[PDB]
Amino acid sequence: MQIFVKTLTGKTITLEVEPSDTIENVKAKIQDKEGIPPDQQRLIFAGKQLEDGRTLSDYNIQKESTLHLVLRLRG
Amino acid sequence: AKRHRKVLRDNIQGITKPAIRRLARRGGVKRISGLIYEETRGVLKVFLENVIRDAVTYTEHAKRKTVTAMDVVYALKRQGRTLYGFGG
Amino acid sequence: VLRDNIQGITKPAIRRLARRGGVKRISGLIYEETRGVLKVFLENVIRDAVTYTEHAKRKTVTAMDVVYALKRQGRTLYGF
Amino acid sequence: RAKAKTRSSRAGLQFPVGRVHRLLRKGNYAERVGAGAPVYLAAVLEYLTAEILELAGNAARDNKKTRIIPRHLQLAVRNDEELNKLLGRVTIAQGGVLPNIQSVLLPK
Amino acid sequence: AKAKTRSSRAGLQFPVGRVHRLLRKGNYAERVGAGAPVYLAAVLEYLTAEILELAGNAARDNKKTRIIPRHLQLAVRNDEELNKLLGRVTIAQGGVLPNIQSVLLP
Amino acid sequence: TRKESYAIYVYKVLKQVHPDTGISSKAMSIMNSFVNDVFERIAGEASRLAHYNKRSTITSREIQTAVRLLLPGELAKHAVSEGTKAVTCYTSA
Amino acid sequence: RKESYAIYVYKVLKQVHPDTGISSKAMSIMNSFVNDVFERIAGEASRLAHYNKRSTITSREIQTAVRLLLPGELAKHAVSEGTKAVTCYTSA
Amino acid sequence: KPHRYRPGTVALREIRRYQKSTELLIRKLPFQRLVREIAQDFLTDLRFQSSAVLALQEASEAYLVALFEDTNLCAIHAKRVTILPKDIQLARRIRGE
Amino acid sequence: PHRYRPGTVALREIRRYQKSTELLIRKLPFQRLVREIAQDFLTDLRFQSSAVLALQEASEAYLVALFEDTNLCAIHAKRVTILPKDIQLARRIRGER
Amino acid sequence: KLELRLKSPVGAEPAVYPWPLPVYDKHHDAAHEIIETIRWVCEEIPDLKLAMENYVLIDYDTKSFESMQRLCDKYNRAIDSIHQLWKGTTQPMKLNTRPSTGLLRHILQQVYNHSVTDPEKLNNYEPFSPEVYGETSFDLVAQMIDEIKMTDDDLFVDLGSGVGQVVLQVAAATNCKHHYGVEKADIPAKYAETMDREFRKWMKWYGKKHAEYTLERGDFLSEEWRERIANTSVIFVNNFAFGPEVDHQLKERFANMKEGGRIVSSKPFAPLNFRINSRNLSDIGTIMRVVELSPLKGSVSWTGKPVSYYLHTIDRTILENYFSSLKN
DNA sequence: TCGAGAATCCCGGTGCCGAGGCCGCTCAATTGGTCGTAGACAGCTCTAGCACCGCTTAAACGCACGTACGCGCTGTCCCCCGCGTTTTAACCGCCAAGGGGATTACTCCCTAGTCTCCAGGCACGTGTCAGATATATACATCCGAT
DNA sequence: ATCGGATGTATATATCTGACACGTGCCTGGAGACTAGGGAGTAATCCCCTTGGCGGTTAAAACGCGGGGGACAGCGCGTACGTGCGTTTAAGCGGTGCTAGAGCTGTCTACGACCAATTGAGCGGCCTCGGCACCGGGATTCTCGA
Ligand SMILES: C[S@@+](CC[C@H](N)C(=O)[O-])C[C@H]1O[C@@H](n2cnc3c(N)ncnc32)[C@H](O)[C@@H]1O
Repeated sequence: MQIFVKTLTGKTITLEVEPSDTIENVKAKIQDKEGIPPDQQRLIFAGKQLEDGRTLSDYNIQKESTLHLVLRLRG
Repeated sequence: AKRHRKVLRDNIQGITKPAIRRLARRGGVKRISGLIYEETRGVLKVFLENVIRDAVTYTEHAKRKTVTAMDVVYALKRQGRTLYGFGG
Repeated sequence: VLRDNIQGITKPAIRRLARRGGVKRISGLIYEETRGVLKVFLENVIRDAVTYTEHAKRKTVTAMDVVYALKRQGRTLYGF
Repeated sequence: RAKAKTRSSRAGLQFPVGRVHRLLRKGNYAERVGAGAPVYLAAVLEYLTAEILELAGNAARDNKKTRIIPRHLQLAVRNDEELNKLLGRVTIAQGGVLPNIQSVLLPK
Repeated sequence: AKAKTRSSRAGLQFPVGRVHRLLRKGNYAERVGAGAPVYLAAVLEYLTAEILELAGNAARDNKKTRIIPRHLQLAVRNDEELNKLLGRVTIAQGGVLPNIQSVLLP
Repeated sequence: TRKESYAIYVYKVLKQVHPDTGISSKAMSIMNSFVNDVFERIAGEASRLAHYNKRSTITSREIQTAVRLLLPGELAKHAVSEGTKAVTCYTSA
Repeated sequence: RKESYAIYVYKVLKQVHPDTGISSKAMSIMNSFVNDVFERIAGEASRLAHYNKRSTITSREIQTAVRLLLPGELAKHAVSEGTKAVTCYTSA
Repeated sequence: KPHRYRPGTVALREIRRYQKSTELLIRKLPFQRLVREIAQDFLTDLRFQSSAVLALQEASEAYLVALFEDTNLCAIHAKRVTILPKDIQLARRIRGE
Repeated sequence: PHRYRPGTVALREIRRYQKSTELLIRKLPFQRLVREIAQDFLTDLRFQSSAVLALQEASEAYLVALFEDTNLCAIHAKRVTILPKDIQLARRIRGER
Repeated sequence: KLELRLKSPVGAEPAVYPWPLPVYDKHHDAAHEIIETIRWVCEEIPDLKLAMENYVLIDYDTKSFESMQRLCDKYNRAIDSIHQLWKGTTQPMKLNTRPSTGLLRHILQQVYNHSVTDPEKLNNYEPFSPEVYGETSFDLVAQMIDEIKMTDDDLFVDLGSGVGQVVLQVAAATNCKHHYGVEKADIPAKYAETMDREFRKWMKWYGKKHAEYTLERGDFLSEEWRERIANTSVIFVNNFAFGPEVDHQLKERFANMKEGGRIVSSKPFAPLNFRINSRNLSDIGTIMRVVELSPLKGSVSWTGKPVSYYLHTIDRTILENYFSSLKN
């Protein structure tokens, strides 16, 4: 299924995913599409950030959701 | 009271005009034209700032507040013009 | 045995060397003073090179000795 | 025993820290070389070589070529003025000079 | 045996052991050799005698007996073979050589 | 025998600042002498700097005092603002 | 309790001009000059000790460094006094 | 009838009169106030033990004298007698700054 | 035929030799000069070739800087060409004589 | 032992003056202060200047007690007469009006002369250390206010308030919600505790409402102040002698700020010509723009030569543009 | 070429403070022993510096010829020196406070040194492609001419 | 300012090559854990040295007025040097052939770090006195109007 990730610049990116994929695979797909390294990505939805070891199904995310992406520095 | 550290400002005029003329007569010129008396002040300010900005670092490294004469001798040794007669 | 080889640094080569620096007309007396300056500089560099390569008791002036002899005078040379 | 992990990776550097340590000990610069020093020394050397190589690659890309040849290094060192006073007494081999003609010698 | 300093076997005047204690604890090498600080004291004594002879020679010619630093200044720069050792040294209380150019004379 | 160099580290740091431009051999020798010369000058200044205060351990402060003396008045700020970021991440690990 | 080179310079003065003394500020100048020449010669012998993979400054490296630092005239007299000093120190 | 020299011969008295002597030339206390004003930067107040101030005066006087003795050569080379700003700016560029 | 004005082939040689980076002095005269000047010291030297090339690069980078300085010192006299009393001024201001 | 009791224009809290005046430098007197207050309150409302022009002028007698006594005794009956006029058919001045620039400068100078007693003691510190003290003038802070237009939803935090005239000028200039100033060493903070009280009393005396502020004492490298730095709009630091050690830690703690924030400093955090590539992502310079202010005179009070001030901004779109244009 | 007058070296008298020398006295130089190892010396393989020879030709040489510039002269004006008079702050001597520079003692944690383990980096092959050379060509530049 | 001829410079493709990116085996220098001895850190105390202020004396800075020597522009001439051309010479590339000498390895005699015992060479404090700065008074030297 398609979901959207809304960044700050006005651009909306749409990825095709399944609810059972891990977040690492989502970050890898975004890295494939836009070239942004996975370590810099901090995804936020409904005031709660997502953890590396959990999945989209753990947070009750659904079809046609809108996610917010912010950029953070490297370490 | 008033502010701390009564500030010294606009003090390049200490190297006055006949003093620069005397310094010229050491070198072996005859007539000094009417426009050396700014360029000599510029060159002197550049040289004193370029020595003091090394002496202050050499005296920061020991964490003391007195710029001692050994620090001026070392900072002049690092630039190229060494200086005898002061213990270094 | 070789002698009188300062005439190898010929006239148009010294003109080319002056051309690289940004001059226009070379007058007719530079072709002696430039040979003099070159002889003084090469003597003052090789007199620091041969001592360095004599200290190791070998008889070849290798390139590292020339790099050290230029590092002592003030113009250090990279690329080696 | 733990897993062997090199000291260059612990600080986020790229130049070898241990090589700089073995050079500061054997070079007789002091009696004892502190452990906090050669990380800092490797970091300063790595910053200086990045600042030269960025301008060198920029001058190489400007002149329609992809290999950096030493003429590009000469055209990148002398043209900037903040890097001139550190290299103020070097003659880079195969160098050449900046393109420069004075104002008087041009024809009227 | 009787204590006898190392200067007396050298036939020198500068001390020998001070140069040894400076060359070891100045970190110029790891192991400082035996025959070297004698040679170093020798070259140092010859250099300071070569300066002080010209210093006193230009000190007696000016009708004084205390070597004032101006005599040292007029003794280094008037020579030619020592001008390339102190060639970038500014001796304090020094002054310049007496020099007027050839065009300025009336 | 095998001789030491600084080659493959310079080639590694080139790829992080440009994607696909490699250096020729005689430029590699030039950078290999340049890093050696800057390291020689910095250590040779910090040696005499740790000698005028009667200490004997060239610590992580002597390099920070010598770098603000050797390099000019613009590169010094970036040199120390990278050196502190190196040492602080070295300790906390 | 700081050191100086005062008393030995005062000793070597009497072997040339036996009726003249030197002032204080000239003594400090000679004290700095001997210090600077010793600093330069040992600093050149150190860097000559690393271009040959050795580690002992013996009595040859000082001679090869003195033939480089001093100019073309004084070097002959310096080496012809130094080798006499070491061949006198050996036979004792 | 009031006695007056030719303009251009008091200078060739002052040349010998200042080359013979060896006193300090620039006035002391304005120079000390200048060298305290240059180090008025770096915020932390400094102290300037007086032997360092006199050492700095000897060094900052022995740098202008060589500059004028070189710019005299640069001014004589242009078939003139006096000096002028475009000779100091030539000597400082040829010297290597 | 066609003949250029005097003073225009030089201002093309300026660009043609500043754009390039080759060596200028021919090799086998320079190597014979170095081998002949080294006969005054210790006898029967050998001169490994990379030292000769390094020495040539140094000997070019000396004269290019000397000519680029003496051109400034000759432009200062409101002349265009150079002359022996400009090299013998620049080499004295630089501090080698 | 007598006083020189004045009267305030609006409200009733008369400030007092003991007669042996506090000594100043060789040309500054408290008579200048009292005459300057009288001149500024005459410039405030013109009816008092109309009562001031007749029977007396601005000139004085400085050593005598009775002349300044007559100054106060005429000024007090003038204020009481316009109090009687103010209870007639006219309505008073509106209390919620912020003052102008000159009245603010005079009030700040008055509080700084009255509060601290021996200002030579401020130079007692540790050499070449973070503990060093250097004051910023009134004029550059006024240009700082008039440069960035701060709105009703901002927070002004002053890292290193010093004695704390900076937060006073900010709280009297704009109209934000709250303000903060934090400092470590106790010797300026003990003067700051009296600076607060004297500023509140004098801005009550002139009848000028300000913003809110709390001159707090703490240490901003502990974990308490990290979330409070990262929740704030505009930050005023003065780090000309902080060195590189705490500078990197401020570089780390600035990274969690919001969008549209601003940071000013006497030393630039990110350089002016900062290019961006695939190596220096770890620095904070990749996500901020810098711009140099106007190098005007009278800037600091440790030298006379002017220094720049490098207004920053947080703008996370440069990283987005670079990561979009990596693939082209 | 000679007189008037300002400057400068010279000669003798006078007081002063910075060198020469002498004396406690302490800590760095000197003697006399070990013991570990850097380096003098021998002996070996083999890189590369040297001398020579031939062929192609790019470049060093001699020369005619025309011209832009080096150079000397004259003339103008402008600006910088000499000197007298009037401010001003430099310098010397004295008095007084206190802060920082040097010092001593006493801990303690960073760092040389040793042994053990192993992967980071270097030499070697091997492919393969960035540009060096070559050729055809459009646009800019210099030079006569209008 | 406007225009054509002629020459050079840069811009657009084709092949072909040797120098560069890269993978593999492997050795030794880097890393990990542990222990011992001292250099650096920190606190307390003395006391010398830097700043601050004042008051008197007066050298030297500040300012203005002639006026003469020199900066600077214009002009005219005569050599010296740029530019091109025909004749000429070593520069350079390759190829062969030789061997002195760079460089590595194996010993091991001699040479210098290190430490306890000993003491005199050399450093600070304190004195005495004369070389030397100062002053004033003529004797000689230099400059400038006639
Ligand atoms: C340059 S002053 C700024 C004073 C005032 N805000 C201004 O701009 O004029 C820096 C101030 O920061 C304070 N400060 C320095 N280091 C600090 C620290 N580590 N923690 C808290 N305050 C500190 C000092 O007390 C000092 O007053």
